[PDB]
Amino acid sequence: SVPSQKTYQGSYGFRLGFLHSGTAKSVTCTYSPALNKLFCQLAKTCPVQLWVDSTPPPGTRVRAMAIYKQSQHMTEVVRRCPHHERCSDSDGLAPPQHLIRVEGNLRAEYLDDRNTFRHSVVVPCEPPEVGSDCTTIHYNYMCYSSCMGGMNRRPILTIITLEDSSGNLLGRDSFEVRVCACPGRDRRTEEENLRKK
Ligand SMILES: O=C(O)c1cc(I)c(-n2cc(F)c(F)c2)c(I)c1O
Ligand SMILES: [Zn+2]
Repeated sequence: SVPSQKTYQGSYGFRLGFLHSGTAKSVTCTYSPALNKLFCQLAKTCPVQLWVDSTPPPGTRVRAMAIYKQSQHMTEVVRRCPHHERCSDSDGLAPPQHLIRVEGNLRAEYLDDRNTFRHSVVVPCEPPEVGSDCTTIHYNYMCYSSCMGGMNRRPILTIITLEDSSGNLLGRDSFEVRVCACPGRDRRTEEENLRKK
């Protein structure tokens, strides 16, 4: 089984947005539009904006899930490596095996799928604060892309789904993720490789 990654705005015009954080050596999270790829440091805040054209019903939720990007690995569950799943860095809510956490939301729920064994984290949709035009979720990625015995240098993508109260699909978007020590340099490197190619 493999979750769909097809971009789908749906009835509410759902799509993601990312800040413009630049590529300085010191940056902890930065998004490349040209690569549709987020680069971030281990366990650091990753702001992801949610945008809609119209308001979804009460009880709508937003779920995040990681899959391997390469087809020959896509059936493998993305999980934390043998070291990080045992490092007792729990926040009291996320299971220690889950790669993706939501930061600072006590309503986050973590799912181990009973049939696929895949991990996901889902939060209730809330309207923007007064004066804002979108809602931001803060994610953390809890292993490096390079972690031996886990991602092991394989690229992943995060799939963000808008769901109704039963879990039915209302919208979908996605982005590649690299968790690395120097997101600014790696974004510059990969963007240059893309330009030369
Ligand atoms: O303008 C509004 O009234 C409005 C209401 C909602 I509920 C959301 N919303 C929150 C999410 F997590 C999500 F996926 C969509 C947004 I973004 C809005 O702009
Ligand atoms: Zn790890």
